[PDB]
Amino acid sequence: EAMLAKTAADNRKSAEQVAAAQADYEKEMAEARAQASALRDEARAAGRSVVDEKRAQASG
Amino acid sequence: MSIFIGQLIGFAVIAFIIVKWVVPPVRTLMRNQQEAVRAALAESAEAAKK
Repeated sequence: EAMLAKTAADNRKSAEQVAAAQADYEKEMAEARAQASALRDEARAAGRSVVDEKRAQASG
Repeated sequence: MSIFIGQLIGFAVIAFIIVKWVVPPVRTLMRNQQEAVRAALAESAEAAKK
């Protein structure tokens, strides 16, 4: 009886856990992508600040 | 002796009835239970593999 119940639980848990592993992969991908986008955004913002600063200094 | 022959013939008839009409269904039930438990074991094994 324990074997049969454990096997039913095994099938259920294996299916849901495969799905969970795939979802976790996608979550890690999304987190890494967001980190990359944030790095690029802040880098370009810093560049814009530098260009504005140096243009203002040249004008002065 | 005569009654011994009579009861031996009666027992032969009883055994014939049992083998003809009782042994088949009981054997079928035993094979059904054995196959069911064997399939349960195999399905547990494949669940563990999965």
